[PDB]
Amino acid sequence: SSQAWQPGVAMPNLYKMQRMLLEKCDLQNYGDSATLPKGIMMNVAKYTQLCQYLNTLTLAVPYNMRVIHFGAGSDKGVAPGTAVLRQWLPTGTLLVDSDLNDFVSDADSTLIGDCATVHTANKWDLIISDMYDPKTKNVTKENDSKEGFFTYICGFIQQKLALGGSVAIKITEHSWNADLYKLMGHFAWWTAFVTNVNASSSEAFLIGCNYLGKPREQIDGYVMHANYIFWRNTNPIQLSSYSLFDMSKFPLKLRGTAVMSLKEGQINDMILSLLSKGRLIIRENNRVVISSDVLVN
Amino acid sequence: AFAVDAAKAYKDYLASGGQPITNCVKMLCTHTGTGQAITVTPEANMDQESFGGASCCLYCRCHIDHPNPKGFCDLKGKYVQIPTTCANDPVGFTLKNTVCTVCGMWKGYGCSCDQLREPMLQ
Ligand SMILES: C[n+]1cn([C@@H]2O[C@H](COP(=O)(O)OP(=O)(O)OP(=O)(O)OC[C@H]3O[C@@H](n4cnc5c(N)ncnc54)[C@H](O)[C@@H]3O)[C@@H](O)[C@H]2O)c2nc(N)[nH]c(=O)c21
Ligand SMILES: C[n+]1cn([C@@H]2O[C@H](COP(=O)(O)OP(=O)(O)OP(=O)(O)OC[C@H]3O[C@@H](n4cnc5c(N)ncnc54)[C@H](O)[C@@H]3O)[C@@H](O)[C@H]2O)c2nc(N)[nH]c(=O)c21
Ligand SMILES: C[S@@+](CC[C@H](N)C(=O)[O-])C[C@H]1O[C@@H](n2cnc3c(N)ncnc32)[C@H](O)[C@@H]1O
Ligand SMILES: [Zn+2]
Ligand SMILES: [Zn+2]
Repeated sequence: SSQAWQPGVAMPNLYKMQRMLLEKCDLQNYGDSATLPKGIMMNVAKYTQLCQYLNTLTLAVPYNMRVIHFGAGSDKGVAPGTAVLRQWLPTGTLLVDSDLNDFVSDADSTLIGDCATVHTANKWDLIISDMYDPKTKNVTKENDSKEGFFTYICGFIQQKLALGGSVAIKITEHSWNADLYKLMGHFAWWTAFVTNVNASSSEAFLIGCNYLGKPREQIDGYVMHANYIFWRNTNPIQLSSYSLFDMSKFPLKLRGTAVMSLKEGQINDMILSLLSKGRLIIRENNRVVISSDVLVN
Repeated sequence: AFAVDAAKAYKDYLASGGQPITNCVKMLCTHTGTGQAITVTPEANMDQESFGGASCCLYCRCHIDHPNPKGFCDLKGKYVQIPTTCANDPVGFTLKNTVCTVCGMWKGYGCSCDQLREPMLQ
């Protein structure tokens, strides 16, 4: 309708407050593909609209910003998404990407292997996940909460995400996790974003904005995922890419957000307020050290 | 002394009439940038198409070693501007052509240093 000139559509607040039951996701335009600019890849358009939307959020963008991107590889052996993030993120930003399969990337460092083997001693300013297990296509029983890599992410968000940090985890109808929705309640705000170039898919990026380390509201994963399918089933989105034709103000501005190491008890209501506006990032400022476990046998 | 010179093996593969290395990540930009061959952010112009360095690198793409003692890559993490008329083979283009050190434009596709931009000081 009028949400065609926007990069995508976010799950309305009145849909999150509902308490629906899970149901088969029946999209009206499922299968319909969108018209892309000549020679542009689908994931370049997708990551562009995702970044175009993130620009509207209260993200914290400090100097020497740290960003990790899981599921950055593709069956083409390249990282279209990393290429977009590299473009969008301020020059001098530390970008690390990882995938289960080998691939070529424009990232400062790439790790190949199950995200389970990925280890780090540093907290991150932004986490982007596009991981999807192909075995999810085999629908043989009820649509129950998936574990696999979601288990890892839910732990990595709690132990490696810096207060004030944000996330963007890709989910679908069957690729989802209850504890992931519960964590969105640990941020200052959240939503289910749907790019217009892929508005025909059940796919959506759960977006946590300004991590607080403590729950602000009590979200129920199974219920909240039922609210999402319901929104997607009752609100058909028209395929659009009009936001891709204007890249004049695409780059993320270097807001120079502050970085402080404030232990665990000096987090008063004056600081939570600063975390909820992207004016502060609470984490160490040591050197980035990452590693992947090698299973010898 | 044996060295697997890939460049020469790819030029011959193209001379034999073979489909070039595809899946080169093309970026979305305004097309109003400097025009320089290699940049830290898409700098294409009305006559260029920007791409992700690593996706246009023969060595990165073929999982082989880069010609350099340390084995350092100059495209990875950068953006390579390719003339719209050569965008069909971005990898081969970065091999058959060389960038200029004075203006940074592709020699033959933007550089005009051999025509006096300034009077060599005096
Ligand atoms: C996008 N967002 C929404 N909220 C929360 O949600 C409330 C309403 O925000 P909304 O996004 O639901 O509102 P609406 O749909 O009307 O607006 P839109 O999606 O366009 O959101 C972006 C625009 O909203 C404007 N805005 C600011 N305050 C409000 C408000 N109280 N109500 C509506 N819009 C607001 C901003 O100036 C901005 O231009 C905010 O008052 C805030 O608590 C956020 N909080 C943080 N910390 N960071 C965010 O990025 C964020
Ligand atoms: C939402 N939905 C799901 N199904 C059925 O349920 C299965 C599982 O559903 P899903 O959870 O995969 O969700 P959806 O179908 O919306 O996902 P989609 O194929 O659009 O892919 C989503 C994203 O996941 C990733 N992905 C998809 N397939 C793969 C893959 N094989 N390998 C890697 N990544 C993949 C890509 O980033 C892709 O854009 C579908 O394959 C389909 O038979 C539907 N059938 C109808 N008739 N109408 C629907 O609306 C519908
Ligand atoms: C949709 S593809 C990502 C595409 C990529 N973002 C792009 O720009 O083209 C999803 C990726 O998730 C990866 N993946 C799935 N399970 C994983 C796991 N447990 N650990 C790491 N990567 C995983 C797959 O290898 C696959 O490359
Ligand atoms: Zn290379
Ligand atoms: Zn020159």
